[PDB]
Amino acid sequence: YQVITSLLLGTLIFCAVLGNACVVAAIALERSLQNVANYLIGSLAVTDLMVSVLVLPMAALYQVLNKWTLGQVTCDLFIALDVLCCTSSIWHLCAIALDRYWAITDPIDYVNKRTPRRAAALISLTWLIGFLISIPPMLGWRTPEDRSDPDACTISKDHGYTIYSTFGAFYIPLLLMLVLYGRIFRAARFRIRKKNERNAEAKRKMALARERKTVKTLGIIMGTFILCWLPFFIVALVLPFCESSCHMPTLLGAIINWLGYSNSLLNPVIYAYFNKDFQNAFKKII
Amino acid sequence: SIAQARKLVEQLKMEANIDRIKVSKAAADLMAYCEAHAKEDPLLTPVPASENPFREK
Amino acid sequence: TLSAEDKAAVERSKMIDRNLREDGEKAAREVKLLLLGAGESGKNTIVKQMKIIHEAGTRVKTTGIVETHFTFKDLHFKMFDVGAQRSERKKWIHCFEGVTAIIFCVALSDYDLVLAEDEEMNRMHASMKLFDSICNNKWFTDTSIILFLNKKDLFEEKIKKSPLTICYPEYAGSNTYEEAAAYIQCQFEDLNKRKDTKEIYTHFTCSTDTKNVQFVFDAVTDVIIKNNLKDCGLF
Amino acid sequence: DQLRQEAEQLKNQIRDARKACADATLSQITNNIDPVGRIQMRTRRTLRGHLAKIYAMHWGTDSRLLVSASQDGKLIIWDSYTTNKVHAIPLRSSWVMTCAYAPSGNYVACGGLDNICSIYNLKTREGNVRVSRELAGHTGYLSCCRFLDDNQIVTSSGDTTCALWDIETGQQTTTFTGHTGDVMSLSLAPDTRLFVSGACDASAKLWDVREGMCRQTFTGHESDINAICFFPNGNAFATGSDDATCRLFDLRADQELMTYSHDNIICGITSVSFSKSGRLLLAGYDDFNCNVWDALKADRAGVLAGHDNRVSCLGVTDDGMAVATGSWDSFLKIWN
Ligand SMILES: C/C=C\C/C=C\C/C=C/C/C=C/CCCC(=O)O[C@H](COC(=O)CCCCCCCCCCCCC)COP(=O)(O)O[C@H]1[C@H](O)[C@@H](O)[C@H](OP(=O)(O)O)[C@@H](O)[C@H]1O
Ligand SMILES: CC(C)CCC[C@@H](C)[C@H]1CC[C@H]2[C@@H]3CC=C4C[C@@H](OC(=O)CCC(=O)O)CC[C@]4(C)[C@H]3CC[C@]12C
Ligand SMILES: CC(C)CCC[C@@H](C)[C@H]1CC[C@H]2[C@@H]3CC=C4C[C@@H](OC(=O)CCC(=O)O)CC[C@]4(C)[C@H]3CC[C@]12C
Ligand SMILES: O=C1CC2(CCCC2)CC(=O)N1CCCCN1CCN(c2ncccn2)CC1
Repeated sequence: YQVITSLLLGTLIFCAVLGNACVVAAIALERSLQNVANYLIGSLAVTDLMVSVLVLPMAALYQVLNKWTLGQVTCDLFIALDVLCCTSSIWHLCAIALDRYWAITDPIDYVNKRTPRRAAALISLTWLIGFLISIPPMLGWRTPEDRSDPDACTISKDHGYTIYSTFGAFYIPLLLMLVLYGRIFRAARFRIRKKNERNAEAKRKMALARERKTVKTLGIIMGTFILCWLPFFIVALVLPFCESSCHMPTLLGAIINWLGYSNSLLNPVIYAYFNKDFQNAFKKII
Repeated sequence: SIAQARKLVEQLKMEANIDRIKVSKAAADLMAYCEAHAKEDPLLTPVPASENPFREK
Repeated sequence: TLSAEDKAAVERSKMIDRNLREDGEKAAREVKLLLLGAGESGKNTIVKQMKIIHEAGTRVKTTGIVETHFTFKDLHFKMFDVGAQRSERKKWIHCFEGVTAIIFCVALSDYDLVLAEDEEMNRMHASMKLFDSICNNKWFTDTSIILFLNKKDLFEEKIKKSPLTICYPEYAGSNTYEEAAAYIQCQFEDLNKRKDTKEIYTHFTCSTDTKNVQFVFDAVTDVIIKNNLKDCGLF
Repeated sequence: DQLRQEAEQLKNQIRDARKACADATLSQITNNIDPVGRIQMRTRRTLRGHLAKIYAMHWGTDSRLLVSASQDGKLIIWDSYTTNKVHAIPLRSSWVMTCAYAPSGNYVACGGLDNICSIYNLKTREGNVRVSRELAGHTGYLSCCRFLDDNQIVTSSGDTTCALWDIETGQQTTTFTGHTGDVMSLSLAPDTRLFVSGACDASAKLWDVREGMCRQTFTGHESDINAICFFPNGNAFATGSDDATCRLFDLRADQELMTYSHDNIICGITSVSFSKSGRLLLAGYDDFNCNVWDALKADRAGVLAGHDNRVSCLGVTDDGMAVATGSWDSFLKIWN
């Protein structure tokens, strides 16, 4: 029984690390993919690679064994690392959204004041937010109940820390991404909308095709983000405030946790394995 | 465009008045130059890396 | 390795590369526009209109390619006039692969006029052939064209005097500025075989001190925004 | 007028003369020659630092320093042994198609869509490269230029005319006319006395520098000629064209000797060059690759793949130790 889940988790962890490493290598060895947007996508791939090599094998070990036989200090370190890397992945999604928003709505900034320094600053702020969410449980906001059961590696369920982490890691990022991509959708629609009959019909068909394309792309991005992380953070916000009468199945909790972890697998697919530049670069490599 | 016709015909007759050798002799001279300098052609014969200045100093 | 001359050479190379990176960053902040058109197609009028108050942001006259650097709304444009390059275009057009846009200027008033090379060749037809050639090069698949239709007033006077049927025998309609101008604009628009990849921004050149540069800026910013949207996958 | 009539007669006569001299093709003569075999060239150096499509390069006579001209308004002097940028000359016009490095190494040339040949004095009292001279008079884009000596330079333009300039005086010493298309290439003879120019009329022309008149005309190509290079002997040359072929012509035989073309190549040639012995003809193509042909056999001896964009320029050192290929992907590659 544990063999099946072990091999499934191993396949997931191998696919995630392979995809993220391939994206990082393609950006590193290709000068074509060395702009600010591709730098942000590559940093997202690096973060997901860290999530796949430092968090997803230990998470799989905890899942198959149904117990954390690694120690309390290792448990705390690996919770801090998991929080840091997942928050960094989510805020890389937000940084990509913000860079896209500035590119679409500010061409003057895109031409004049947009440099790889901007990508470096966005990545630094992303990792800074990850650290600001990851460090508090190591220096406070911890309850003795987490140490009550040595055979577990659950995150801190402090109400203050629950609100802090769940909001500054997913919910504030979720509203930020929703607002930025809604504004980007408005800008894209404005740009798309703005014999003679045949030319007008062709223009209308092109406009509807572009509207469908932008709706599909934004749906892919936001739906991947939501269906990956929203159930997990809904659970992580509701459960600490519902001590009783809200028992959660172990299977459902594991499925939701690994749905959250699958964002690291899907991010290279959404942001790298879909645009034409990466596909051309990979074809030239292979 | 008649003034340029005289220049063109003069150029053509000047080109036709040159001395030409057989293609066999030209090919033989080309072969002789290729084989005489084949020993001194680093691209033809890969030079050892000891004296190759783009691989090892 | 550790010799003084080698260290000095490496330091000089590093300083040179830093200056190269600075120059490349500075040159990436400028919008490169390829100015094209016929001889008497209003290209000089457009050039003068752009460099009215904002210009340049023993040498020898070059006469090969003109550079016009002007700044509008904090955007730097370099416009390349290659009208004096009397040679084969396909041997140097690939040098302009990567310009933000091609500003193609045609005179509306040259529909009646014909080229001095031969009577049976309209100037408007020559401009149309040049536009068709440049809009469909392999080097300009994704490059948008800002189309300027210069000399609107002279064209209006000419169509008041002479009919437009001489330039377009297939054309049929009332002779007025609006209809004839729209017909010429549509004829130039229909030359775009790359309808999906590129767009043509048509403007009728006016005497206002800043509306032509405003149209160029709007077209360039639209091109940049649409290219960014294509990068994101929303266009 | 009636002149054209005898003109074509002369043409026919010329052809007949060539048909009189064509007894055994170069393929038949070199049939018994042992094949060169597969040529293994691996990228030794990768010169990085250009930020736009490189259109020209030229090796130095010391076989160590070269010059590369790119559309980022940059004329970079490269120390290929150490990949160290000796100089980075800012061009007054970023539209540069050609560059030449003087045989003495004191000067370097460039030119392009600006119809000017800029001569920069590399070696000066302050160690700073300045525009020593700006040669003007060409009415078309400067497609090629080659330093005849330290003071004279031969340049070819897009108004269908070459010109020998005296750099000190600053005006055209002689003008070579006769081409009916834009000269796109120009090769200097080893003895400095003659030079061949390939133009857009699918013809090459051998000119005498001192006399200033067309010695010979070679009409074998089907499309415009982009590249030209003397055989090291000086009695032959090779021309690459957009006909997807190179052609080896002979000065003494006044006719085409060999045709280097394969069915797998449909792209034009941007640059051709010979090895030190002349046995290898290295041609850069539009298919992103360089092909090394056996000059005596017309067989592809190798492929110098490795450039992301079109290989625009190519050159073999004077000692033949290495071949450098530039490309539109903003890199040079020293191969050896
Ligand atoms: C009912 C009516 C209507 C609805 C019904 C049907 C239609 C819609 C259904 C719902 C959609 C589901 C997902 C669709 C995805 C899809 O169609 O993908 C296309 C096909 O590519 C491949 O197949 C190839 C992709 C290969 C990916 C890698 C595979 C391996 C991944 C594992 C990694 C480890 C091993 C390498 C490619 O992309 P696309 O068509 O989706 O369109 C765009 C995409 O959405 C933008 O994101 C992208 O921008 P980016 O953000 O920079 O990436 C754009 O460039 C563009 O590609
Ligand atoms: C396995 C777990 C991680 C769940 C994964 C869910 C995704 C596979 C779903 C969630 C939201 C879906 C998207 C929601 C809405 C749209 C818009 C839709 O737009 C259209 O082109 C339809 C026509 C139109 O809008 O006019 C295309 C499908 C798409 C991208 C869907 C694609 C599939 C998505 C990304
Ligand atoms: C985003 C796309 C590519 C789909 C991603 C699929 C994953 C979200 C799936 C695939 C395999 C699944 C796993 C397969 C088996 C198990 C074992 C399962 O074990 C139990 O039933 C534990 C509870 C108990 O029985 O006591 C818990 C869920 C889990 C980890 C699953 C979690 C969700 C996973 C990782
Ligand atoms: O699988 C494990 C084992 C570890 C230790 C080794 C690897 C992980 C520890 C562990 O708890 N779990 C179960 C997962 C719980 C949820 N994860 C996802 C990320 N989370 C989050 N991200 C950002 C902000 C707030 N929360 C919290 C932790």
